[PDB]
Amino acid sequence: PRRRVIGQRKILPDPKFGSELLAKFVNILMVDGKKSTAESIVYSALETLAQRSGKSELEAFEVALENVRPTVEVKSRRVGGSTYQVPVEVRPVRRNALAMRWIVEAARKRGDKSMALRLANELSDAAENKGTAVKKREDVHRMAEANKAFAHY
Amino acid sequence: GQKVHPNGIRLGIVKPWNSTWFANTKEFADNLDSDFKVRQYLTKELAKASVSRIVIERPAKSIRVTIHTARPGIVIGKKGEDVEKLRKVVADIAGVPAQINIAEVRKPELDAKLVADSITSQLERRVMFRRAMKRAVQNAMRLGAKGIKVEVSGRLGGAEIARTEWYREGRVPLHTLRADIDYNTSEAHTTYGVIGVKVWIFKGEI
Amino acid sequence: PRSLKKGPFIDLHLLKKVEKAVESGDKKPLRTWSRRSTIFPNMIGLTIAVHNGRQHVPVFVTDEMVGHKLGEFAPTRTYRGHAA
Amino acid sequence: AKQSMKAREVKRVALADKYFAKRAELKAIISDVNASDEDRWNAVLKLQTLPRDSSPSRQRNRCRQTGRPHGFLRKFGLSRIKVREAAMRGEIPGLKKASW
RNA sequence: AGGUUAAAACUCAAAUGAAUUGACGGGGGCCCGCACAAGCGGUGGAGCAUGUGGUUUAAUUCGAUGCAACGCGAAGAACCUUACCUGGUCUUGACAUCCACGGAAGUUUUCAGAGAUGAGAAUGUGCGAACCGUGAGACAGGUGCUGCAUGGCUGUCGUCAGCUCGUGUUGUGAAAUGUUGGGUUAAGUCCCGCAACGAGCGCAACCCUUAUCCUUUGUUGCCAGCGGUCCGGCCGGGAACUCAAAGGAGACUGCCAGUGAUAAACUGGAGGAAGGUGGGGAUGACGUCAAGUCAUCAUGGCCCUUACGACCAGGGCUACACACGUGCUACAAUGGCGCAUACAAAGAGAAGCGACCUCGCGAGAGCAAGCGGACCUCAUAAAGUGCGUCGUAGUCCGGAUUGGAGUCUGCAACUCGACUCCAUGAAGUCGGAAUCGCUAGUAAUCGUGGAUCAGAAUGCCACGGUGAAUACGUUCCCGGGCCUU
Ligand SMILES: [K+]
Ligand SMILES: [K+]
Ligand SMILES: [K+]
Ligand SMILES: [K+]
Ligand SMILES: [K+]
Ligand SMILES: [K+]
Ligand SMILES: [K+]
Ligand SMILES: [K+]
Ligand SMILES: [K+]
Ligand SMILES: [K+]
Ligand SMILES: [K+]
Ligand SMILES: [K+]
Ligand SMILES: [K+]
Ligand SMILES: [Mg+2]
Ligand SMILES: [Mg+2]
Ligand SMILES: [Mg+2]
Ligand SMILES: [Mg+2]
Ligand SMILES: [Mg+2]
Ligand SMILES: [Mg+2]
Ligand SMILES: [Mg+2]
Ligand SMILES: [Mg+2]
Ligand SMILES: [Mg+2]
Ligand SMILES: [Mg+2]
Ligand SMILES: [Mg+2]
Ligand SMILES: [Mg+2]
Ligand SMILES: [Mg+2]
Ligand SMILES: [Mg+2]
Ligand SMILES: [Mg+2]
Ligand SMILES: [Mg+2]
Ligand SMILES: [Mg+2]
Ligand SMILES: [Mg+2]
Ligand SMILES: [Mg+2]
Ligand SMILES: [Mg+2]
Ligand SMILES: [Mg+2]
Ligand SMILES: [Mg+2]
Ligand SMILES: [Mg+2]
Ligand SMILES: [Mg+2]
Ligand SMILES: [Mg+2]
Ligand SMILES: [Mg+2]
Ligand SMILES: [Mg+2]
Ligand SMILES: [Mg+2]
Ligand SMILES: [Mg+2]
Ligand SMILES: [Mg+2]
Ligand SMILES: [Mg+2]
Ligand SMILES: [Mg+2]
Ligand SMILES: [Mg+2]
Ligand SMILES: [Mg+2]
Repeated sequence: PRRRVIGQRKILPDPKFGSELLAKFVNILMVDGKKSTAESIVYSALETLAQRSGKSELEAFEVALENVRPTVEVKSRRVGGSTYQVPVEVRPVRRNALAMRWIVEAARKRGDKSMALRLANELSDAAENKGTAVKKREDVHRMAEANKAFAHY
Repeated sequence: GQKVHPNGIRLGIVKPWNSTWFANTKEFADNLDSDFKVRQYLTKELAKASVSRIVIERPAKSIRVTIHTARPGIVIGKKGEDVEKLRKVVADIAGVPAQINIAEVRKPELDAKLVADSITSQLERRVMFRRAMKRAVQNAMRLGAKGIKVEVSGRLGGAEIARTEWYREGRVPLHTLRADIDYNTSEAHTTYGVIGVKVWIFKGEI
Repeated sequence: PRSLKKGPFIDLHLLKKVEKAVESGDKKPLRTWSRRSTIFPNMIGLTIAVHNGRQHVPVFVTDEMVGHKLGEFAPTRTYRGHAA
Repeated sequence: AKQSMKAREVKRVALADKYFAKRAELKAIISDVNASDEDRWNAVLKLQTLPRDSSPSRQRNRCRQTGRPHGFLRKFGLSRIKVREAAMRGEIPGLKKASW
């Protein structure tokens, strides 16, 4: 906004684990305000992921995030003449928001049976730098690489 | 743009209703239609009696009409003769026993309905519209109004292109809800068509 | 359609017109405006001329017209296609 | 509304009362489950003989002050236009501008 | 190359200078708004609903018709409505007044006719003046024309922060000042300065509602402690509580700290249900668009008068090569289907809402309580949750279309109703260019009610349940405010 009068909203931690980080991921996955339906999907995928690895539900989730979080992105910048895609540092919070959004978007595009299984296969490949989401993080880093010359606009 | 009706917006705040009975849905529509025919008759019969406001009540199987006026002797007549002639027509119309009360409008120069009717009668007599509005505004300001506004619209002076003109003195704060604002309108039927008159009179915040 | 517990509807003025002509040899066309009348199993034969809004069109009542209303055989709108 | 159109509703209101009881018992027969099959037939044929304007479904609520056949409100018996004019003049008891 | 000297015919009623107020700029500066950006969900594609253009028609009645017409007037066209068409009919007349004369008014039936109506035929004749019929002529009647003659009412810029006046002063004058400037604010908000000093209309406040608490009152509403109990606030009771609705309390940048021009104010903290306009509504300045409406009504003028008035039946407003707008339902597994099982708010009802019970596969029917309602009825909330199944298929997705058979409202559902049952099982597998809404209890999604109304919502108006994402910023797009050029 013009006036910059936008503070922050508190988010409740998830029931099973008490992680606000995970509770946002349920929110990104939720549609039509059906939160319980999204809570179940996340919990099921998290257990399939917990037994597909040796780590707890959280530590396997963080390892998935660490491979999808972008560090630098490009934003347009119209100045006296034309517009350059300037590479900008992604702030720590937006790193998590982008990582979660790409995971949920990639999993929705798969072709497995349930959404709980699709989310599980994406969270697993994200631990091995495979599949989409991880690739989306690669395409963003490439664009920000080819525009490093414009890192002062 | 368009303005809210100054009377309606204050009806529960500082202004009273003009009809004060109670009814269920079964007769609400029939009470409204009989109040309409009563006022339609009283207004036509008492055209020269300076009738400002006709208040109608309905205590119980009976109707009580209160006629606010500045010429009550004209309303009443000799030894209450004329006021009796209406007490029969009203009962005929309402279909219940009728009772008429005559209230006193003192200072008719401070009543919006009477001021609007004064200007309108003058316009039908081919008085200069400018002179009528100034007189009305000066009178009310002299009698102690805190403000007044008069507006006249139509083919003023028989002009081909209609227009609106208005004067104002003192304060007329239409956005203040607790402001005592007496507002009423009137219409003149000249040889060139209808001319509309609106009158606001401010009497102090409550 | 009309409830069964009420029986098919027939305009009373038409019911008299078919009675006065089934018993006789009146083969003159019956001119009616009663498109709402159900066709009964008693005038299979003669021609009722039904109104369509601007004239009476003759329908030759056969058996298979029983149960239909008269108006089903007198179209009201005139159409021939656009630019056809 | 036109004067003729106003007079059409006063006629339809009168005829709906003059034939009120005569219409109700005929439909009592037709709706009667355990009547016969020929008096039902006669009652059906007899109902069509009464003038059409005697059925209450032929009436159209009109603004009692103008005759407008649209925007009617039953609680006041007036069109939406006349309801507003009377409401702002304080001529409808208890009625004020709402806000919640 | 051209320079220099230098006409006329003809033609126009101006051409021109400086300055003033606006508006505008692909001029400058400073600000604002779901205006971008950051996001989430849609439209444009499909089927269907609905409005409009067009075409068609005897008629497809009239109006609205960039934003600001197109689920608009219409909060509900089978007849009615109805204003249109076809045909059948009337002429002081369907609706008023006046006069003459006839008759109480009314009820009860017969024929002709689609009906209007016509001709009758019975019964009453009560209590002038009711109320009918007829006869004259003043007149009535018109949804006929002009919204570019009008009143009233409305849209719109825009809920934008503006718009002005008196006196004074400046200028030959149009005009200027005030109203600009330095800060500040959501605000022409406030402070300070100042040839201005004051005032008005706007802003804010006063109003409704929502969030906390108190007091009073305690049934049809309530159940903490009691006492019984068929475990049902069911009964005795209880006035605590939830709640109902009256009256009060509460928020003021008041308090504290810093900042600031010893100012206005701002940034943060405390207390508090609530913190800086708490949330939402109502409230629309001077004016603008000869904006909309002569078809709500009113009205100047014009026009028609055995007709442009009035009555009737049937038809039409529902047409259909097509084009657009607004919606609804989908394309599925965050789902479909089956079973079980929770938790709302708001409202309506007497020619009305209609329980129970029985009958029907069902829409409904018969019988029949209760309720003009904190009591009775509408009236099971649905999403949700548990268990099963389906296993990615044009399918157990989707439900268009069509056949057959019914119900209900209504004189009457052919044109042209809604709903039910059985069968049928279309397009559609996420939508080109393009385009819309939304900043929080919002969007999205899920049901519920109401007005209109005999019947007839996917529209409109209202109500709760669940319940997000994102906003770094103001360069760009759109609209706007202030100063300057
Ligand atoms: K010359
Ligand atoms: K659409
Ligand atoms: K106007
Ligand atoms: K000068
Ligand atoms: K001055
Ligand atoms: K006119
Ligand atoms: K029709
Ligand atoms: K729709
Ligand atoms: K199927
Ligand atoms: K129909
Ligand atoms: K689409
Ligand atoms: K209805
Ligand atoms: K400028
Ligand atoms: Mg009229
Ligand atoms: Mg109707
Ligand atoms: Mg020379
Ligand atoms: Mg955007
Ligand atoms: Mg479409
Ligand atoms: Mg049209
Ligand atoms: Mg037009
Ligand atoms: Mg417009
Ligand atoms: Mg709309
Ligand atoms: Mg019709
Ligand atoms: Mg004709
Ligand atoms: Mg206009
Ligand atoms: Mg001077
Ligand atoms: Mg200004
Ligand atoms: Mg100035
Ligand atoms: Mg300043
Ligand atoms: Mg001010
Ligand atoms: Mg100043
Ligand atoms: Mg205000
Ligand atoms: Mg006990
Ligand atoms: Mg604080
Ligand atoms: Mg308004
Ligand atoms: Mg115009
Ligand atoms: Mg127009
Ligand atoms: Mg017109
Ligand atoms: Mg008709
Ligand atoms: Mg239509
Ligand atoms: Mg299915
Ligand atoms: Mg209802
Ligand atoms: Mg296909
Ligand atoms: Mg598929
Ligand atoms: Mg906003
Ligand atoms: Mg809904
Ligand atoms: Mg400003």
